[PDB]
Amino acid sequence: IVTQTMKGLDIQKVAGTWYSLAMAASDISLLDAQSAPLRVYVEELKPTPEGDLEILLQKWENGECAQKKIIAEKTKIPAVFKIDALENKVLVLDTDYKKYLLFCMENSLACQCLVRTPEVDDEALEKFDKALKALPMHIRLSFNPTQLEEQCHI
Amino acid sequence: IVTQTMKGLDIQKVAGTWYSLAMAASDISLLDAQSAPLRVYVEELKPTPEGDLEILLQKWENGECAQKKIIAEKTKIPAVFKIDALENKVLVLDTDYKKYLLFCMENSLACQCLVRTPEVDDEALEKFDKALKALPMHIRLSFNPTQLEEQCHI
Ligand SMILES: CCCCCCCCCCO
Ligand SMILES: CCCCCCCCCCO
Repeated sequence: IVTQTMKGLDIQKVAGTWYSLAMAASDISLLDAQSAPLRVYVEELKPTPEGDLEILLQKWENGECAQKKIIAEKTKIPAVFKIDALENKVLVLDTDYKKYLLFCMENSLACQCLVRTPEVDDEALEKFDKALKALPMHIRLSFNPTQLEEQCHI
Repeated sequence: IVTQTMKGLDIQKVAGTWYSLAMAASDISLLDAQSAPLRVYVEELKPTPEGDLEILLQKWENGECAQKKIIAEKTKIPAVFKIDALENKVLVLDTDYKKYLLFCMENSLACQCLVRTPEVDDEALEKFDKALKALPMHIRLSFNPTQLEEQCHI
């Protein structure tokens, strides 16, 4: 579905701290509750030497804000990674490395606007909303700076 | 794919202790390593009053044997349940409640032979192998009684 990838992506430069400022999904039930399957809060990106992408995130599971480690394996396309499951692609749509990164995960579909700091970046949200115009989204969430500094954005 | 369901299933009677004696899958990578996506060890079945099925299992994630709680929501078919994800069906193929329960999960496909006790039940494995003859499986695992009494069947 997603036909926006970052040309010339350098995966090593996305390493470090990120905040899930905004999230959108094709299906309300993917994001509606704290325990919703794609309500995931990114903490850190850890690209490996071989160019895989380790993801540290937080996810509400069985009443607690749990820490999870995901590995997204590189493909022939620098901006596309695969997670192992009962087959889920991560696409990097756009990043400036310093401030924002837009990504989508698709099997049904969820996208996030990541930012380096706990601040509302109007420029990153404009770019996120433009990228979503092309996509069939039915739920969109954004978080305030107080929530961004809390586990699972409470 | 799976066209074997238990007629007349009483979900309340599957409550309590189970052991993942054998596992099979359509794809080697679904079961090959300890961290493989469908290498899940059932601990307990907890049907709810409303006829949902809570599952307690163990799964190897990031170097540890972790405890997980899954909820499989009932459908119009008593032997079929749905898990919420980026859409996975659990089918109960066959059970005698007292000794064995055969189930499959499908989106790609994994089936298990569950038994009430840490013993190799030749009758339950015969029934499991018969149920699999109809299915496109490419990996099959079974565990010994020592492994069945260990976390993640170490
Ligand atoms: C830009 C890289 C961030 C990807 C996060 C993918 C989260 C995986 C979803 C687990 O259900
Ligand atoms: C017979 C009921 C046992 C169903 C177990 C389903 C396990 C869910 C798989 C999570 O990845």
